[PDB]
Amino acid sequence: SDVNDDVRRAAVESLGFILFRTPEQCPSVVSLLSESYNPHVRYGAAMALGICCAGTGNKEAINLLEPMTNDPVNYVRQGALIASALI
Amino acid sequence: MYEQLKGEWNRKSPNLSKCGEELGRLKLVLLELNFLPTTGTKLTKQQLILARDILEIGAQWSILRKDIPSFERYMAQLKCYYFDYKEQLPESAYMHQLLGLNLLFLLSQNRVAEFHTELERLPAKDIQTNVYIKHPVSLEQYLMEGSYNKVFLAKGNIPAESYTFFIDILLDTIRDEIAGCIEKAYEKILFTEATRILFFNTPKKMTDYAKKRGWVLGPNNYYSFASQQQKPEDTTIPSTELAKQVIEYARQLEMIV
Amino acid sequence: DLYSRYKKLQQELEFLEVQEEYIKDEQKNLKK
Amino acid sequence: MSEKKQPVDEDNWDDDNVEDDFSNQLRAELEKHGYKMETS
Amino acid sequence: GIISLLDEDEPQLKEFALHKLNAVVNDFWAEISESVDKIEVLYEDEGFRSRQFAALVASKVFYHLGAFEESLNYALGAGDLFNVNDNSEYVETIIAKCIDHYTKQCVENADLPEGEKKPIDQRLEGIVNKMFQRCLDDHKYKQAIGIALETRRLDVFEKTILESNDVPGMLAYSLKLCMSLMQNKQFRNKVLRVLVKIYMNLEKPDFINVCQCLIFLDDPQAVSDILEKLVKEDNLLMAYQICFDLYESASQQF
Amino acid sequence: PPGGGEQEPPPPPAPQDVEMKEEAATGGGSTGEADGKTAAAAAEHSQRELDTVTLEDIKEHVKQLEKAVSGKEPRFVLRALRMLPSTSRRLNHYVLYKAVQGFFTSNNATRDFLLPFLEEPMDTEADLQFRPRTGKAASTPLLPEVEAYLQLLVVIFMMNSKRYKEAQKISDDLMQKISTQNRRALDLVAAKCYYYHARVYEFLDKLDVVRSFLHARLRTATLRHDADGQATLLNLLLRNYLHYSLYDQAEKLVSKSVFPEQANNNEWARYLYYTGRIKAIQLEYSEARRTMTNALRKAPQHTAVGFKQTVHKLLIVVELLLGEIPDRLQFRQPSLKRSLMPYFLLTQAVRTGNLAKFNQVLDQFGEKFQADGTYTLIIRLRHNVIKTGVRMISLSYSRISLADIAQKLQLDSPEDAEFIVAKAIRDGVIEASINHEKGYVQSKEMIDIYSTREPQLAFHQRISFCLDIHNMSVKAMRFP
Amino acid sequence: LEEGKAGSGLRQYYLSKIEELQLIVNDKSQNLRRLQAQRNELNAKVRL
Repeated sequence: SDVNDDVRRAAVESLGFILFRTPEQCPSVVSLLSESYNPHVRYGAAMALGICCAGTGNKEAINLLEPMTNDPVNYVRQGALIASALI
Repeated sequence: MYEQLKGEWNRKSPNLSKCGEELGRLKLVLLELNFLPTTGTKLTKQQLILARDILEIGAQWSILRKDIPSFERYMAQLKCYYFDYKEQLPESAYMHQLLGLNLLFLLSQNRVAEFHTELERLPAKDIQTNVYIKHPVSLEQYLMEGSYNKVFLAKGNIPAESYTFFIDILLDTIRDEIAGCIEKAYEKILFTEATRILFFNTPKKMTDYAKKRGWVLGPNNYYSFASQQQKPEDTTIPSTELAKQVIEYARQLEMIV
Repeated sequence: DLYSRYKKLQQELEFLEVQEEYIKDEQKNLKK
Repeated sequence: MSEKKQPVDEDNWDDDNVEDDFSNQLRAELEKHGYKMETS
Repeated sequence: GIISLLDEDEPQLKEFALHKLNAVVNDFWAEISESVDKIEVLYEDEGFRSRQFAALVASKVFYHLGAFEESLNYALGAGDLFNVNDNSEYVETIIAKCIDHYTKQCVENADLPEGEKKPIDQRLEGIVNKMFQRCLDDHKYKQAIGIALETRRLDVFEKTILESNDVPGMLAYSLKLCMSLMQNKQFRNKVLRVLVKIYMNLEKPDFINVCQCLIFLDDPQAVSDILEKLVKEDNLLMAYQICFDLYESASQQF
Repeated sequence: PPGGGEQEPPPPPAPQDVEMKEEAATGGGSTGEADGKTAAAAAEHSQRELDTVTLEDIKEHVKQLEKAVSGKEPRFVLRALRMLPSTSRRLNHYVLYKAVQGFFTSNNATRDFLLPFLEEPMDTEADLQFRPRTGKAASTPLLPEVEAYLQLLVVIFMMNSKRYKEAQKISDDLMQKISTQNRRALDLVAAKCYYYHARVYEFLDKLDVVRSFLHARLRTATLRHDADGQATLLNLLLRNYLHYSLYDQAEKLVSKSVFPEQANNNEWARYLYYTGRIKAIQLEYSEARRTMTNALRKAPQHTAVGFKQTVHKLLIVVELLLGEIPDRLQFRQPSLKRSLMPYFLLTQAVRTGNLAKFNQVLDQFGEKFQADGTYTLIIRLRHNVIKTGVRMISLSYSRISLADIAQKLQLDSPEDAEFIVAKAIRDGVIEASINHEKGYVQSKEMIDIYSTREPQLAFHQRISFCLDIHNMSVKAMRFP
Repeated sequence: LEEGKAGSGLRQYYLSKIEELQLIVNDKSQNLRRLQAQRNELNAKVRL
């Protein structure tokens, strides 16, 4: 509902801070939010997928971040590299 | 056990201690055995020969003593006793009269839906023979044709006794419907129209209707009040429900994607 | 196991309902 | 596709509507229809 | 034919009518619609000694219709002739609604600990513990601990974890269920502080269980009350272990 | 043997093979669907079910010697199927018993060995895991056993196969019900044996223990979820009681259970037929015919099967009691030829003002009227014939007198003509009024309906119904 | 019976209760995936 990109990032980056205990829910919501129309909703979903799952071989978060790093926009390629290194 | 089989029934029944005797006689039969499984074993059919008969004479007593909740009790208890799974139960000569007493009773209480749905149990006793069922079904036919005369001309023709409390209610359920049909936008008619709509040459009935309802005889002319409606509608007044209908459209058009 | 599953079916039911609201919520707002 | 309930189960082209309307109303249409003038 | 018998004022007749009613209720289902109204209007007669079966067949019809609260109000009001039944498809569902009704009352009353509590019938808890006595008869206390967590009650929690318990290791199993699946933080210290009751008077005190709970709780002095005892008992090989576990787990300000 | 024996080798081998493969890949397909993704609503369960009703009832009716259907019981006698080596050993057996019965003969059925073919395949280390495999292999002998129609120590083998199937049915529904739910096939499988359980009793006696058990299954169902079990179980309780020419109409009236909510477009068609019969016999005609229509117009994808013959035969009867009657013989059938003539002769004499031809046709065709299954036409038609005349006159004449309508209706009594119209106005035949002064009978006055709040109320019916058509059709399709 | 008198009073409270918690999730999975794909259609429109 909000329109500034900064709060739209910070809301969808907060997914990992609230659901890190259950990793079976973070790829459920990121996989749709990481395919929005703007990059910002796609970007903060990429940081949330990285900070939710700490060090577990997931193979789904890897599968979701692969088109995320395959993007024309430079910073959404960046955080996908950040999230891939974090997982 | 074997208590008062045929007492005061073949001649008269003015007394009332036979009621509590038959009541205690009904206490004995239910405390003998239940009628619920009823598989075979003619020994327990013998006690069902008597148990049906004591309700039959109990029903003959209730129709003799002018009792409305009793007659429907004994008949439904008899109807449960004809309702048997393994009913061999040899031929009772009063069942044709008993069903005729039920069928005219149900027609008297204005149950035309219950009238027809009862008429499924008799295969070929309606047309071939058995006036005791043929007389109510000819009577229902005469209500559907439109011949009120043929109803009361046939009132003085009874096969079994007189069916007096049945034709009294049958008089009762006709004349109010006739009175309910006439209390309309009519204003006044002479005695001769109430001699054609109704019947007999100056009975106490016109006095009965004069004390209860109106129809007051004045100078050889009755007076019926108008029972029509006079509601001055405007109908743009229920404009709120119309705007309610317009809004709930666009509610249902939107709001779910 | 009969008690352990029953809260888990609640948690999967509750996690589903916040989602299916939100995707109805987003798709309403995505039309603008 | 049978549904387990079966107890038991030319001359014109389509002329039911006229025959449901008029079945036997002296279709020669001459003898009263043309001959009222002798009666009046 | 029972309907006019229910109309006639005779107590030996009415007993025989409801004796025929509760036996045939498997077959006549909505035929007795008007009569169970006449039974229920004539239920307020306290001097009439057929009221238990009166509340029985009033319960039998409304569950068939679907009126579950009125089935449940007359299941409690029936009494012991209700309470004898345990082997049926009918009885198992209304007690399921009763445990449903009982725990949603206790969930409701756990939000107002300062009085204003709803009244509690004794017959509804009279089948709570009777079922819980059937829970102990199972030799399966995971079944018994489940209702005990749902009902929001603490002494039944303490009694299940120490009764027979083959093998006695359910103190960790209850601690995992409290830690993993939980939403409320209100009674979460209550479940924690009733675990430290059984941990402290356990036959093998005290080191690992209470200290890990009091890391999770906020007791700065109760840890020092027992760590002094760990030093006083001349035990420094595992006191060395429990203090590193306190250092690694617990954060600042503790 | 020169003519008929040479065409004995071609019929077994390939229909033995191709019918066996289709039910194998479905039963293997049902098992994987039972194991993972139990959401099998648009899966192959119903279409395999639509095969067994149609093809296996018209492909074969006998037990199929040269071990074709008779070889299914000595094939499936040694089946255990528990562990992954145990399944691979049984899959080795599935190949071997087909290869032997395909090459040579193994074990033959002589219409008497029905107890060894049903107890030992039920036994021999069989488990309660592969539940539709067990329920199908007990339901498939029930068809040729009835279709043989020999009745020589056969009813008891029907009966024990039913009771074992019911014992396997209760063992499913009570113990280990964790994501199997075979009710989608078990309802019809219960319905098929109950058709046979009715018919076998109908060869000899009545049936009431079948219905007391059917209450009991209805008692043990209907609390979980309504998943088209309760719908068919309601009809099987309803069909016999209407077939009994005594009573049980009031039992259906108080039957507050009308919520099956889905029917696979199969049950609701015939469910709306039976409740139309009951609203017709309870003298509620307007709601009767509109759902009698709704039953007939639903599924016409039927090549002269008979219920379509029977709803069409009754719908024209309830239309005659109302008064209007359209064409009915416009879709002529080779089965309709023995049914189109009496009712068309019936509606001819009704709509005309004749009586003696009507009674002659009634005297001639009463044997069919009893064989069809309605008796109330004898009382409900004599109201129609006397009111067909007054409705046509009141529709025609704007203002007719009583002395004219008495002579027009061959009545010979100018006194009850006020009484007939008073019955006509009361019963709702026509809205008129009698001026009881000299015999003026007027009629309607105004014809304006347009700006008088008529059209909007029908329009509010059209909007709210079709948006409900819309949103249901929205949700029914976005499954992926 | 140490078990037969226990499967209808205390286990049957659990088995008859989990089934509704299973079938709603089984139903609302269709209703979720309905909203999923409908969101994927409109997002494919706006991005293009």
